Amino acid sequence: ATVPDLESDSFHVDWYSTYAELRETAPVTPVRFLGQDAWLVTGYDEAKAALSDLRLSSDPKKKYPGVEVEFPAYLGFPEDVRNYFATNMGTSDPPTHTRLRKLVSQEFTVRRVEAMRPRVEQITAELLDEVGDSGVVDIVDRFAHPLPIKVICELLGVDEAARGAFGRWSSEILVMDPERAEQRGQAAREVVNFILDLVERRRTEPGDDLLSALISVQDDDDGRLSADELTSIALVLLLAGFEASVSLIGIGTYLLLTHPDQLALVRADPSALPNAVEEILRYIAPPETTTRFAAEEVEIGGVAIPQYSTVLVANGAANRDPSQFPDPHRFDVTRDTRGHLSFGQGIHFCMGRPLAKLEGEVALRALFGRFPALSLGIDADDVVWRRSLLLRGIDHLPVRLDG
Ligand code: HEM
Ligand SMILES: Nc1cc2ccccc2c2ccccc12
Ligand SMILES: Nc1cc2ccccc2c2ccccc12
Repeated sequence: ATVPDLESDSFHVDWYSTYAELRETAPVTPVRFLGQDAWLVTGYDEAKAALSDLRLSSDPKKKYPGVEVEFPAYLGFPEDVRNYFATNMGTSDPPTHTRLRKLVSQEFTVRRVEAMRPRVEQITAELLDEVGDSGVVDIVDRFAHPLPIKVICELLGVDEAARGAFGRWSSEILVMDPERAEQRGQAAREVVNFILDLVERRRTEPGDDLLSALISVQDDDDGRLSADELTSIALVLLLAGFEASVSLIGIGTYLLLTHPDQLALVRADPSALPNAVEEILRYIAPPETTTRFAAEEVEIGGVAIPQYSTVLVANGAANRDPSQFPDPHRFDVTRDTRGHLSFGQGIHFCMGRPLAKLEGEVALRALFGRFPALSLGIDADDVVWRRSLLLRGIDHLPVRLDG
């Protein structure tokens, strides 16, 4: 048959329609992406099973005989910077993942996150106070973008002076263009340098932030975090922790604005926002696809995936599986969102889930409440989507504040 290319517009224009078509052809199909053959999983059952089957590694630095592990996400990154991006929990298999996650979960506690709420509401308040009450504004550059950035930067004790710039660095990191590869390798290097310097400043100037906390964590038999592991933990938390949240807010803002029916519900019932945040994740999952490597020949949904293959688990596609989520195309704030694969599934489940939801709820509530007549300042079908299978989102969302 025809091997679909993941670069084609079909996967970037009304893409939830092509997914559903492939999912109906074969839930597990071979594909071409970035110049490598891979397997795309677009079925719910298949995706869940895949995230649970541990023969599929999340480790890109594992060497095997006569083969080269190349996770698409690392398009362009020189080896030394790849290792810096891949020496944490999200890119490690047990037992290392096990000790890495245990040491971090010790400080990255629900307590710490709950003690943040007040500042999160304060930061949220300050931003909206600076927009005014009239005209059109880019809700991304003015709200959805800085809020998450101020939050995680405060969490990791980022020096606000020598802060910023990475915002441009991560923008470039989130798109995998086979030609801008060098620009992608250069951005990645910059990020790694900011972090290396960040921790050293932290190593020298203690504080009671999560990062200084991680620098002093220790355990009986599990041990403590080494330099490389620590610098990598900090990087992933700061990057995957702010960008993914930005998508939550922007997408979430767009969605309600275009589904007045749902906005009214959220607006009347307060207890409806926690669930509204969940349907947002389900409907347009930021982590469009997740990557695994077949360390052994695996069988997914009757299909035998050859050993040493690159498996791309399309979380976003799995969320729209009709046999698991009835009428997957109706954005419904009342729906049962239980079982969606946006925070992951299995052992690599998102550690930051409670901080993510803390932001989603606090942000959206403040926005729609202080601006009861908030409107989308552009044709809905004109909203530009980010061509990223790595992290989907909106980079410019113009809204009118007063009317
Ligand atoms: C809208 C919010 C977010 C979404 C949708 C999200 C999604 C995910 C996904 C899909 C994974 C699993 C990756 C895989 O299976 O390969 C994951 C892992 C992780 N997330 Fe998030 N995440 C979000 C926010 C955060 C935040 C705010 C932080 C931290 C500040 C964070 C930290 C982590 C960490 C440490 C992991 C790796 C855990 C592991 O692999 O054991 N996430 N997240
Ligand atoms: N929070 C996240 C952490 C990750 C850690 C390792 C690899 C991917 C992700 C990831 C991928 C898409 C969305 C969010 C995340
Ligand atoms: N921790 C992450 C590392 C990455 C490294 C290279 C490319 C993308 C990501 C990425 C993309 C989305 C979320 C997290 C990450």
